[PDB]
Amino acid sequence: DTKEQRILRYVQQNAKPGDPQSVLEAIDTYCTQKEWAMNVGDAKGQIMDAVIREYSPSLVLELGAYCGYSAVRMARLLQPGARLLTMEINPDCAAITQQMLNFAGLQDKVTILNGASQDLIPQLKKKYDVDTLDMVFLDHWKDRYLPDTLLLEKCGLLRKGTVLLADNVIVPGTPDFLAYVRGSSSFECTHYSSYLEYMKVVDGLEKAIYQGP
Ligand SMILES: Cc1nc(COc2cccc(Cl)c2)sc1-c1ccn[nH]1
Repeated sequence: DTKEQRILRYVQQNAKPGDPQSVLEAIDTYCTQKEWAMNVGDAKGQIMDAVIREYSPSLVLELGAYCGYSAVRMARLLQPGARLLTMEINPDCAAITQQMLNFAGLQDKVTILNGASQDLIPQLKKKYDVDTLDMVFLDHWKDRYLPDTLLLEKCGLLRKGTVLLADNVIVPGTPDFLAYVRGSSSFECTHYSSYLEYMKVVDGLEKAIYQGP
């Protein structure tokens, strides 16, 4: 069985149905006590939460779902009528994430898209009825942060004010991405330091607000 299936069983056995907070605490507990996961963090969590609250986005795109932790985290803070589109390359993780969202009661706010970001991004306008995105959360393969940012721009999916939030930009690391957004007059960047408790290393997230062409 997969790590994601194990985390879901722990959630089903320990968390309270329909309670996103309880689902997040269960996942935090499992990952701290039993099996580490890169996408889970409570302190990376507070940073994500603060950004969602500040910008109250109506349409969020997430790259990388995994067990669905970050989808639960964001979707619980979205307003009635707001939508999260989350893209996941692995069909098993896509299935776990749907089950996690159903358990949390957040199914009505989230659409899971199965496939690779570079295949799905150019389809968002025609197939999924997107005009522009209010926010994008980058948490997929690190080597794809920069090409996918350039693709989102090129496909006309970013508007002036669209918030990009990129996780793990220090470890594993994303130096081409950071150089591009911090150097470009098309972006306004803020860095958020984030400690990785298990490995005992400083990481971070980058917030990059698109300014238009
Ligand atoms: C949503 C997504 N798109 C990705 C990039 O897709 C591909 C697929 C084949 C080759 C290349 Cl370079 C890229 S990785 C990925 C991901 C990570 C974890 N969950 N989801």
